[PDB]
Amino acid sequence: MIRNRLSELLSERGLKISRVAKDVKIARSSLTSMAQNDSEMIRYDAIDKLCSYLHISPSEFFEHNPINFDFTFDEEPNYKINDVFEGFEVTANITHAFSIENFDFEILVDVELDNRQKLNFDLDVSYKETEKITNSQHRFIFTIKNEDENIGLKKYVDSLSAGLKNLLFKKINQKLSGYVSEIIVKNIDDIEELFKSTTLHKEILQTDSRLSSDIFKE
Amino acid sequence: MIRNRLSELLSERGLKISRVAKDVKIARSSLTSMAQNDSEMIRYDAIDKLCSYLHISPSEFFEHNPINFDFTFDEEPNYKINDVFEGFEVTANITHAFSIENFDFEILVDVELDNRQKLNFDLDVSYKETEKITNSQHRFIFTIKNEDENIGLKKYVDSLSAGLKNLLFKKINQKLSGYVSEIIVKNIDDIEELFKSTTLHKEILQTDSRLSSDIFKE
Amino acid sequence: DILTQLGVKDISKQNANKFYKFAIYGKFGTGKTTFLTKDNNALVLDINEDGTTVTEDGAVVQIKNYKHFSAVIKMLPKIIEQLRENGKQIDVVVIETIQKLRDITMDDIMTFNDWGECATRIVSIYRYISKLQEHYQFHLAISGHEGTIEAQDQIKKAVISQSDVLARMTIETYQYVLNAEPSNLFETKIRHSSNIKINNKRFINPSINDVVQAIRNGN
Amino acid sequence: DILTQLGVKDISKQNANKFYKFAIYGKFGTGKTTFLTKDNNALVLDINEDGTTVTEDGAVVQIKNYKHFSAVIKMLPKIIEQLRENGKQIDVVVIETIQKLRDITMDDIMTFNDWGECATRIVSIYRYISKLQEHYQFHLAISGHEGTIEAQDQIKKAVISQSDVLARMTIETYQYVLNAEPSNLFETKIRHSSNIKINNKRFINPSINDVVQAIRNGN
Ligand SMILES: Nc1ncnc2c1ncn2[C@@H]1O[C@H](COP(=O)(O)OP(=O)(O)OP(O)(O)=S)[C@@H](O)[C@H]1O
Ligand SMILES: Nc1ncnc2c1ncn2[C@@H]1O[C@H](COP(=O)(O)OP(=O)(O)OP(O)(O)=S)[C@@H](O)[C@H]1O
Repeated sequence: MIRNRLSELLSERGLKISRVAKDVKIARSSLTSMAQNDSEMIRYDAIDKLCSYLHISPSEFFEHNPINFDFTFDEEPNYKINDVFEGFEVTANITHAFSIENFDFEILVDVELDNRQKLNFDLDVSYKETEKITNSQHRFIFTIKNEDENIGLKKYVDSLSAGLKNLLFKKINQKLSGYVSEIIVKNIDDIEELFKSTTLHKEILQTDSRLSSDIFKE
Repeated sequence: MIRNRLSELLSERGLKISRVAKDVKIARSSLTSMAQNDSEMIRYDAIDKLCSYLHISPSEFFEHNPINFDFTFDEEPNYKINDVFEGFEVTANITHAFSIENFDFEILVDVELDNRQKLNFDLDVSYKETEKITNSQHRFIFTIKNEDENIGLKKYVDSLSAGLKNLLFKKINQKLSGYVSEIIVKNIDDIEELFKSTTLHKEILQTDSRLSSDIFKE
Repeated sequence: DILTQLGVKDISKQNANKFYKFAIYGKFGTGKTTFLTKDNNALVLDINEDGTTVTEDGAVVQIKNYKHFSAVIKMLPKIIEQLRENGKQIDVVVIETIQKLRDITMDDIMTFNDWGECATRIVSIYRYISKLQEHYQFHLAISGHEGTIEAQDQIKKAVISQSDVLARMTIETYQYVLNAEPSNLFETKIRHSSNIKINNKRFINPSINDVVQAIRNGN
Repeated sequence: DILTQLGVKDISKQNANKFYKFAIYGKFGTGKTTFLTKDNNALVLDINEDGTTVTEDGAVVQIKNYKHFSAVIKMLPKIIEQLRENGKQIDVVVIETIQKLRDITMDDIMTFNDWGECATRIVSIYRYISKLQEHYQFHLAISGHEGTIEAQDQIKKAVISQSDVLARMTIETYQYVLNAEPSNLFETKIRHSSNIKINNKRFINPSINDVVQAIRNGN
């Protein structure tokens, strides 16, 4: 686990992203992406320009923790989806377009310690309900079936610092949302609205699924 | 007779195929096939990786019994099939497509003892009825005509361990289902449904026939 | 049995409880739908329309797409059994408009080749519904708009041939009657066995039951 | 539930609180708008006209462009909620003139191809309004000018089929009465369940409520 601390440092000093980008001569879009931990690679030039600009040693810019987590999703999931019809074309409410009877699968997590020794925990996740976050948007909610057998996994998770924990939760969710969304888009055909145009597939991809479980509390 | 004991060992330890496959670096599909006794050959590498992983000696992995059974099916069977018409194309109920007036033949079984001596038993099998296991699927049922002359064969069969006996019953059924299905598909022409598409031949091949007799009780 | 091997079957047993199909073209604002759902034991597969307000009781399902239409027909066996389970009584399945079936099938296939395919879709539907009709004891009823029923002959021919009873519903205080009496101006036909005689072919305040009783028992 | 999987639903429950659509065609100065807004609980989407003077209370929105028309219909759910939040009572949404809808849609699309597209726009509007109609409990009413209602059949067919109640308003001292009694000269239709009977199909000083009560409860 490792993340850049640029977002926190800039907030304490109170400098805005726009001013920093203008001075360090780094394009705003790249600096914003790097402010989030979204980017995968960082150019050596960026590490020095920023470190000289904020009088921060390279140590401060990066937060490290020897722990390391891995997540694998089953190649073959069990999914049943029933078309609901009900004229979704008029009003864009996904529920009208399709309903999930049951979607369950397994995620295998390996918590590698600082020592070479690793621990294996197996999580089984099932569909529960489709919550409506806002009138136009919904979030599929999935709950871990077995949590009592995997209580130990929680002890390793909360040991991380808050910033790393928020990063890990984003990673587990982004993957889950991509996995479930990709499976559904294939089974259900797209429907285009009468009255720019928002096809059903585009709405399904936009939809996000967030795991609801005791292990992850934030 | 010989079968792998991987399915039983993993169950007692409770390790899933998905995890074991990730650790021993063996592809899930191969490990699942080998979990069943479907595979014909096993690679030496697989025997050692698994044996080191579950702290099991090679002895434990394989179950052996000196008995050995052989089954031969008559090249020329007596079969009469009468087309029923009745618009099978609309509803996929095999019975509408065709009816078996009478299908009878002989299966020759040789029970070779541990000693060189072998015993020969001859079984005559005839059609009885077509049971409907589920609304969309049926199982042809065949009953052995002469069982009193071949009572001794039963004494050899039940002497095997339960795991071997279940394996033998799968082997006798798989062959029977292939034999009868192949004969019928040739005599009856295929009919494609109006409303993906399921042709009659595909349905016939899917259909399974299970022998119903006192000799085999499981 | 060579008889059983072929489809030959006795008529006396077949015509005893047969569920007849009914085609009613009642023009506009007459009560042909009222007629179909008066029994309050009906499942209405309306197409791009909602006329369920007139029905006293029964079951109903909006059809918005050809794909939706295919699904309901294919799963119709499963559906009807559960309404009987819930305790709802379904004895008749009604398609509100034949002209809408022409419009939807046309969209699915989108020339005389196209028209022939449209006719092929219509003929296939009736054959499918009929085999279930004998199985699930449901009367079938289709209704259309006067413009004889308005449509292209290839469809009309198929509908009239297959339909057991074809009737025209007109309003004559005001009395509303279904007249199936033979006539050059309008075409009607009711099927009854030689012994059965219909003394009166015009029914006032008609219902599917009354027609069924007239065609099975003495008028 | 296979029943729930499909759109199948019970009728007795569907016809209990259904919000009926009302089409009222009349000659000049027959006070047709008075009838629609007499209840003083109406939202009038007038088109290139201002007849709100006859109404005493309610909300009126002028429609000047096809683009303006599309916007109000799309945001109509949000609007109804606000007027009700302000405490204004809206139970009926009225489009003043069907002929103006023909004129505006024609400008947006500007042959039989054009006419068919114009019909497609009109049919699409009703379907959209209907799904909201069940959701927001609003009666729909459209009004036009006698010239049967004047228009091209493709539109007339769609309007008459979808409309629950079609009525002609005429003045007969002089009295203002809405006559929906059946007649060859003019075409009218009121939809009521078999048990419900309309003893009198002519209403003097009519209002949308009175018609609703007549079609739900005994005349
Ligand atoms: N048997 C009847 N006796 C008296 N009035 C009837 C009768 N049947 C229908 N009506 C009248 O007609 C109304 C119902 O007309 P509908 O059944 O909708 O006509 P339809 O011709 O089936 O349908 P459209 O949509 O008008 S083509 C009732 O509410 C009555 O006003
Ligand atoms: N001899 C008859 N006397 C009186 N009515 C008759 C007689 N024959 C037929 N009908 C009437 O016609 C009905 C039967 O018509 P069908 O025999 O089906 O006509 P069809 O012309 O043979 O067949 P399609 O299908 O109509 S071309 C009877 O139920 C009566 O209503």
